[PDB]
Amino acid sequence: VNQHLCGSHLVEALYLVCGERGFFYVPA
Amino acid sequence: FVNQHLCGSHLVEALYLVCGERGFFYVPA
Amino acid sequence: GIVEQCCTSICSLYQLENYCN
Amino acid sequence: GIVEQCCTSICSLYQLENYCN
Repeated sequence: VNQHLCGSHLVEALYLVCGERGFFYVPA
Repeated sequence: FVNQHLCGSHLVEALYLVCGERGFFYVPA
Repeated sequence: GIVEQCCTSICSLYQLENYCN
Repeated sequence: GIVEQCCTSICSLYQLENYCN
């Protein structure tokens, strides 16, 4: 139910939704 | 201004993506 | 339901994912 | 960044997606 995507859950969400584009992740 | 709302085909298509192998059930009203 | 949540309002990823299966 | 938008705050699908490529 948590709205917030934090930490390794964020990288996982991007894995999912970016598919064959892939992505750039940086925490800063 | 840019729209964040998912409606119609856009919502079906989000479902399609996020649900991947799990599938989904959908009913447009 | 999802229209009220994701179309009328703005929904987060896990609210969307909750409508899967 | 993705952390201000989706973790601290709540992002929409399209906001999350905007971080792809």
